[PDB]
Amino acid sequence: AKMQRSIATVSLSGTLPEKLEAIAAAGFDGVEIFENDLLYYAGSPRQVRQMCADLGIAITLFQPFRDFEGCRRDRLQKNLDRAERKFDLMQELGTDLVLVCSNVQADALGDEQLLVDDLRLLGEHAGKRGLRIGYEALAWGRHVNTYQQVWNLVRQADHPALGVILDSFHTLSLKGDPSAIRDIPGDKIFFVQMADAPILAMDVLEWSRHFRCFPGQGEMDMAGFLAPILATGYRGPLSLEIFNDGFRAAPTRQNAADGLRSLLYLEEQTRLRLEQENTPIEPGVLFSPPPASAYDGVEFLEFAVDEAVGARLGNWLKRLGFAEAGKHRSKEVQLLRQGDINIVLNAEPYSFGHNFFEAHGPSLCATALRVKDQQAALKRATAFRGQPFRGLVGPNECEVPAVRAPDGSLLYLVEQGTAGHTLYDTDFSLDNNATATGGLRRIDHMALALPAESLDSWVLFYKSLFDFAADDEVVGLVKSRALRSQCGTLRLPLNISENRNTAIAHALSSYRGSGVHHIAFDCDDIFREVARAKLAGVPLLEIPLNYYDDLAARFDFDDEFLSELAYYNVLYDRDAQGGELFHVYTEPFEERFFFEIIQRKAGYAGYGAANVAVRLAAMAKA
Amino acid sequence: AKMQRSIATVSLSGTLPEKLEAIAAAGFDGVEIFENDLLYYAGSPRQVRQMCADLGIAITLFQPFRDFEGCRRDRLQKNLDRAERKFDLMQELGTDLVLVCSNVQADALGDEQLLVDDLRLLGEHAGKRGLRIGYEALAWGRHVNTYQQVWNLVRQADHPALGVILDSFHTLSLKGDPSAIRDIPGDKIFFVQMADAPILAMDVLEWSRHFRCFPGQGEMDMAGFLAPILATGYRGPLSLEIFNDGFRAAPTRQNAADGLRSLLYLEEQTRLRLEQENTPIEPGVLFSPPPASAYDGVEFLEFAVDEAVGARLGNWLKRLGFAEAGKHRSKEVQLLRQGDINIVLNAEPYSFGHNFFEAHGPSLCATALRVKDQQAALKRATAFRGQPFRGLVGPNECEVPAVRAPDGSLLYLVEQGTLYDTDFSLDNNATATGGLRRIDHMALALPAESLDSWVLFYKSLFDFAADDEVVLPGLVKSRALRSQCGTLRLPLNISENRNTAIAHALSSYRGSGVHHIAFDCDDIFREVARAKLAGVPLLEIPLNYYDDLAARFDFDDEFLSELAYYNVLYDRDAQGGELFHVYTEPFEERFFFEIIQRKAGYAGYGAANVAVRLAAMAKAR
Ligand SMILES: [Mg+2]
Ligand SMILES: [Mg+2]
Ligand SMILES: [Mg+2]
Ligand SMILES: [Mg+2]
Repeated sequence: AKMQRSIATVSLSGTLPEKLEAIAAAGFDGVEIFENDLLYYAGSPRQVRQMCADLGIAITLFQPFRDFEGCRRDRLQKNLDRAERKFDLMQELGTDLVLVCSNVQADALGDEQLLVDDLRLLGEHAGKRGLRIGYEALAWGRHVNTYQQVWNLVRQADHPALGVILDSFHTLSLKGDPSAIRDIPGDKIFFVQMADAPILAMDVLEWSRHFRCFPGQGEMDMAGFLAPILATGYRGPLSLEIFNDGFRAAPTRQNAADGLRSLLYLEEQTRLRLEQENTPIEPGVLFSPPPASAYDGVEFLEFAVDEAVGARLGNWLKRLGFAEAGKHRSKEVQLLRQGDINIVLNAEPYSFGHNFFEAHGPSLCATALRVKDQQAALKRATAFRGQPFRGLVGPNECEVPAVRAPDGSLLYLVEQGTAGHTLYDTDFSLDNNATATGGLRRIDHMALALPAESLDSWVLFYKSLFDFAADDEVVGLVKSRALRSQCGTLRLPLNISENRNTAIAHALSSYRGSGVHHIAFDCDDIFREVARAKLAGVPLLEIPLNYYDDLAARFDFDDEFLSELAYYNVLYDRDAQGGELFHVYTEPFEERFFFEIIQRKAGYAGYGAANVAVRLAAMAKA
Repeated sequence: AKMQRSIATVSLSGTLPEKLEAIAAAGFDGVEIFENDLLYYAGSPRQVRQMCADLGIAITLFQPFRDFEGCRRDRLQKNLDRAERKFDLMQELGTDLVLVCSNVQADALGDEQLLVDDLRLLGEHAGKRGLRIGYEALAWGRHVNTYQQVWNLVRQADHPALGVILDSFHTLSLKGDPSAIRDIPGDKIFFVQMADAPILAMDVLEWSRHFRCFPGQGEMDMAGFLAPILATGYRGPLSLEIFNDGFRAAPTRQNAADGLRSLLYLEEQTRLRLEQENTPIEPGVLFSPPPASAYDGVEFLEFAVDEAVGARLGNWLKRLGFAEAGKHRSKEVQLLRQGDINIVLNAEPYSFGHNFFEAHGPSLCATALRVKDQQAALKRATAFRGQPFRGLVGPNECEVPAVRAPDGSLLYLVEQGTLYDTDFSLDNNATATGGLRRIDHMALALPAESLDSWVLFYKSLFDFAADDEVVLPGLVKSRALRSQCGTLRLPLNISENRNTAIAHALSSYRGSGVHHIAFDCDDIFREVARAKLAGVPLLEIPLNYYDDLAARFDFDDEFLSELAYYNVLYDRDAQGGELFHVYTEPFEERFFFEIIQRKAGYAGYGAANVAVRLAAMAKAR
């Protein structure tokens, strides 16, 4: 049996009924009622209980209860009166567990034995009424700020109605070691809150307030936190606590769906962690979906265009060395080919592509991925509740299965590969006299520009459905995020698109939304490709002289070599282990995506992010 | 009764069932089914019909149908077969109207009589099936891009199953005159789509694709477009068409609620426009909520703090001239006063204020408004489906009614009369040490994706008006709202998203909330002198700012050297009106304060000085 999956209402926006319906619709079993949400709900606490019963979700926790233990003695009775009022509220809600977070007042008492007495006294009051106290350490607690101190006090208090509540952010934000959790009896842990976050050198209170996200969307080791918990035997609720609102307008349903998806992904990654530490868990507890299929890069890119822009984009691609490999037999679809790169120009009207073109302009409407096990990829995407389309169904006009990406675009699952004959020999009339005119060989990486508010959802989408991994770089902007398939054949850097309201505020007139940021092709000889591309009319960028003067003062290489780089407008980067990067950029194709040609030498593995400022300055002069 | 209120599914994000449920829950009567939404919906068209029947909403339109009239002749039959396939779909959906938008193909023919014949033939095919064709001009149509051309072709075709569809964006983006709609027979208009937008000097196709918003959230004259429509007698569906988007966000149910709210507000403004043009409408058609109460500025500001931060904030306000007017009788709440400015520092734990402090830090958790008619404000806010709280109910710990702001902060509706004579223990001896006389304006820093919702919130519930400023630089247009008589003024800024603080290496990210609070005075030079001696951290402005003012404006005196010596910032309108204002440093990395002097009727905010303020604040770090 799976654990009771819950989520705190503070993790969503909207009215309390809207949150509860979204939580149930996403497949959660339980919900933490955040007290402030009750305060704004016009109905009664018992009406909340009725809503949860009607929706089939349990109220697994009421929270929070602040600053109890160690407050001044002449207010102790007043704090107990407040506890009794919360007890009254919980019995109308139909829940039996309340979270008590450690005291934050500056004048709070810190004597260990006094805290033991206060916590046991609260446990006695809760136990008398048939309720339970879960004690949580805030990372900024005045006297108690770690789970170790919580267990120390809970153990000494020794009351069955008083237990430990664990919060992954409060422990991992202080770089706490979760290993000692295994020494806590499983039945003394009452509740587990999972919360991920980026690692920031920030005040932990503000860090917790604004940057909590779902497991897998940050850079904390979630599985390494849950693994010691499950080793204790604990099988209680597994929950999520993010602090959103009241700013501003967070999609309730998609946030709830992402939350459940993140718990499914957390369970699998936690299960794998236990298997690798030779302490596996009994089957049937942790989500165990099909492993992701292996990948062999991109099968083809599908662009949504009309006949005018599609011909213009096709011209760009022959100047970049692509051959016209042939036209679709019945549709207005052109195939272009170079090396292992296949690009499909879809100009067929009244179709999935045509809608995408009208909705976004010239854009990438689909990507076919080379997968070794097509059915494994499809079943895993379905297990993580992506939307599949069997072939020739809905927007999927291919015969292989497709997975819907968070926007409208599709991901085709193409299994190699026949030989007589492929996917192209069947639907296209291939000109067996094409041959490309350049030496671009494969798609090395492809960057997306995404809205800031949707990027974490895309990150979780690729991490869970396709088992991608983080691939970030620290270099103004220091950090640029990217994802990567396990074996590196697929690489997906992710940039932040400009909002519409800033395009209005700065009175622009050139605003294109989100979509492909750029597509990068590799080659053997950067100079041979630049020469052919520049002469064929590709609008490659002009790099100022001061850039190459700077390379002279820093790298110290052959003088005859650097003057060639300056003449060929080639940009340069070098790692610490002698690997080198040679890459050039084109201007944006009609104010959207641009192209990149790279040469990787002696194991260079980065993206040349050090040259982004130089690229932006070059594109600026237009 | 009311017209049939609809919204196109393309205006929302989510699955088709989620969209339809949100549309029904928001109170719409109908929905336009965008065909692409059907393509991604795993169920059948009749299941869509069943969902809408279960939810109590009608399918008022199917759309779109592209590039029919004037295409080359060997695709006419193929285009009719495509129309017949759509006819099959609409009958399974249970709708009888399809939108046909004007041709955009480059090789489309524009011969007038041939277009009439094509549209007449399509109308005959629709008429045979008992269905209707609604012809819409796209602003970028190859041959037909105006409603005038549409009506000309529809009139000549002269078929009862072929009518006109009007789209406010397609007309107003071309600056078209909507009055000639009054001459169109009401029964020949089949559908009306309302869409607002900012006026931007850009390609209309991309302008329509990315910047459509709900009526009142943009800059177009929505009521001036609907008024001629209703003059024809048209009482058909009134709908919304904005284009969202693909790339996530957009809360489906809040967007649907905002959409309905925008139609209600549009109906009231259109009613008033027709009443002002001596062409009133029969009662019961257009939304008629209580008119907004008149305002008399801010009664008090309520800040959410703890005792440590609250004392430091009290010190800031004391140095700015505020007197400690007294403490609450039972709670940890301090009252501070200067002129007609009341500031409440709420440090009471285990309360609405305490929850707000833990969620946001030091922040403004509520604003009390001076309203002449308290019940009129409350009934209007409820009529536009805001969330009211009676006193001592929920988060409202005052005894006057409160309206919930989108972020959870409260707006108290205070009728003039004693408010602090009941819960505070007033120090009769207070007396301020300023100076400052009233709150002139309050800027909010809001998320980019939530600002349009806030604009509609204040425009509709409280009848605020647009009050924007256009400067010349980066920043060009600064958004602001304003009460009808100007006693309440609300500039709106865009706060930084958290993922940009992540993308850099930031360590102080503080999010949304109050941007700054501005107090006015008589004598800017006196206040600056008084404030500097009391310790207010006023900004020092570099000389190059005043060298620039020398080249921009001509000065009497002596005078510009005096502005520089007191670090006063300056602006001048075209009517001799002048602004004198200074800024403090931010209070603990959030809001800052502003002292202003308005002289010859200056009405702006001094937006020309934003770059100078930001540069000065950055140097101070
Ligand atoms: Mg917690
Ligand atoms: Mg790149
Ligand atoms: Mg339209
Ligand atoms: Mg101001």
